[PDB]
Amino acid sequence: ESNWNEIVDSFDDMNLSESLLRGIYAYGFEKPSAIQQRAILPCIKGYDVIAQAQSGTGKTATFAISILQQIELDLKATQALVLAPTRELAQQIQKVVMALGDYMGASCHACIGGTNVRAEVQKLQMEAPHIIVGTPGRVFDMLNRRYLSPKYIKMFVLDEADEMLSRGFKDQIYDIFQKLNSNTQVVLLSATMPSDVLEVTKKFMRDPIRILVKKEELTLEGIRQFYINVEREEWKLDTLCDLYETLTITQAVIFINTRRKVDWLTEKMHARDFTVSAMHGDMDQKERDVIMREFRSGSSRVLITTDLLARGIDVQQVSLVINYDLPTNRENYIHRIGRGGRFGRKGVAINMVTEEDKRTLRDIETFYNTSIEEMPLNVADLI
Amino acid sequence: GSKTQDLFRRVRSILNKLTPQMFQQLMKQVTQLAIDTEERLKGVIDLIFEKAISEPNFSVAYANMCRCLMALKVPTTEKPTVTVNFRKLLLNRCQKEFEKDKDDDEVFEKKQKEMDEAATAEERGRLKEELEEARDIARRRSLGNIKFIGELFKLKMLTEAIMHDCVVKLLKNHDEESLECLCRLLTTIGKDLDFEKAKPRMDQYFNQMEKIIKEKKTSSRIRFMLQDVLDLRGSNWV
RNA sequence: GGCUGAAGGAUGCCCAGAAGGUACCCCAUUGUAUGGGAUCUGAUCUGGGGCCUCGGUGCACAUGCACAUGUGUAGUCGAGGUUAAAAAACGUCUAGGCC
Ligand SMILES: [Mg+2]
Ligand SMILES: [Mg+2]
Ligand SMILES: [Mg+2]
Repeated sequence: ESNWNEIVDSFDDMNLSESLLRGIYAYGFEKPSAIQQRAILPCIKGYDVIAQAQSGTGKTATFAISILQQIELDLKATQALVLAPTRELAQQIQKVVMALGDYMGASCHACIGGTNVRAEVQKLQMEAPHIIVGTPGRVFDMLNRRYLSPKYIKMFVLDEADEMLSRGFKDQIYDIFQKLNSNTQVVLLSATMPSDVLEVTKKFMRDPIRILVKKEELTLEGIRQFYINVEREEWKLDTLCDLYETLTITQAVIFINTRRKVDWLTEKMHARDFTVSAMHGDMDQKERDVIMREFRSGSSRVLITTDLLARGIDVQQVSLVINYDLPTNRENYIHRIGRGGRFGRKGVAINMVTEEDKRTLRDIETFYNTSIEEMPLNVADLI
Repeated sequence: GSKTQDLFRRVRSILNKLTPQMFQQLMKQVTQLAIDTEERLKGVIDLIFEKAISEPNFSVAYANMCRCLMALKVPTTEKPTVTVNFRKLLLNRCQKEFEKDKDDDEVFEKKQKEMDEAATAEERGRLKEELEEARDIARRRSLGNIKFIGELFKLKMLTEAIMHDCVVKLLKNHDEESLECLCRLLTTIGKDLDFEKAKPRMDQYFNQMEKIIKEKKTSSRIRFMLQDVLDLRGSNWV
């Protein structure tokens, strides 16, 4: 829930600056998430806020809006600190702030380890960015040598404190707070609500305002799931061809549990006029990101994946998921569909189920408590 | 009878497979389709138009696909001594989709009474969700139709005059949906429309919405898209 | 009862005219809206358009003797004229024509 009882409809009423609105709309934000709905106004006014929500789902975006609103544009200095559990997520959050501040004229930086110290000294001397992200240990190692200004900083921010507690830098943040001022705004957010973070609340942040965002993954009834009674493995590809011949497919996600079938079906489809992008279990993470973004853009209309890889990264702008082979991990089924974010407003699931896997269909239907209707012959109008 | 349905199946398969990169390899398949009856032609055009306005991202490819069938004559079933070119039929669908706005609010009005008739809170909320969902389905259509028309323009199946009387028609209806469509159309046709033969007329279009930009009477998001369009114009449409 | 195809229609192009549009301009009300005008158009209809004259090449013929000249022209390339218009020899239907 939220002890603060102002739940807002959209960004329009949030009384943002026009240039910040231009940045956020150029990014693409239309309707706030729960933390965006509620936890934005408290940090605009200047209150000190504790928050708990899912990471990467716009949770950082809320305080991005708030901080960039509070930042004074005229003064070229560092007015706020941000402390991330790692360095690469700090780079991502700096980039996403740039996505919401390209029209601001402000500046953000990402102080990260494994870098030349005097290079950072000169970069801070030439121009102090209005905000800085980083990790508590190297952030303190950077600040203590007076390479920044711990004076003008008026909003201290912790993100993923549970992860910082895992690193065991409680004394490190203790000293970082001891260095900064007294009456500055403080916001801390965490993935969960453990006892250590709650202890951190009463030590540094005064009069907490609590944001308790409820993570959810069950939207079973929103999305429809049909099955096709194809019994021969060789006829599975013909079944897929029929599906593409009788459906209005925008983009499709092909799930395959194993590895050999992935390349087998990839080559079979590439013989036909399809354009596909395929991911394997022996792949790296970088080229996986390349393939994921390539499919996201739309230059390819088929994404062949394996369940764990789709769990690692997902895109919900797809209107059709073919469960080509039902997963041995029954629970992973909900991950395979991906219903965790109401993605199935109009989304459909297709299970090309071999004969002996009708039993598998049965226990997923019962245990998950769903209803897998049979593929109608006249579904072209229903979808 | 089965021939028409089989042709529809193959056409929909081609449309689903159609992508900008793999374009050429499928085009042979398109030219090898036996479209020789007004019903088959009308159905194929219906499929193409529905796909192209319901999925703007790939519309480019579909637009170019239409160019491959700009000359496909067929005899009308009523009077078999007459012929209908594919272009005449595809454009009529586009124009009919373009001017539904005059009637569009009407159907919403025909449902607006139901908003009053849904007495209880549950019924009222469900009716409101359905009417806004319908409003989304329509706004998504109009935008797709506008982008498709703009894409057909770049392939010269249209001419500058139709764009110049479509932009002005969108702009005269100062409602939000029309201004969004205007932003989309100019964004997709600016480079191929910003010529010296149209320099005076164009010089008013943007100026007009500049007043809109300065009025701030509409929703912010509309102003924001109009600012994007104007800035893209300032940078020679790139 | 099956094969094929007329620049005879239809389609495309060009020209004329009409419905419709017309940001800007002008005129009226006068309210920034409607109506009219002026261009600019015309996703749509109604008509019209398959001209001449000269060369090159090729072809056939007829003469003289493989070669040359004359004649006609291949949906020929050009070069010019003429009418407001000089067209996709046409992802089409027929009248036929044949078995
Ligand atoms: Mg008129
Ligand atoms: Mg005519
Ligand atoms: Mg005639």
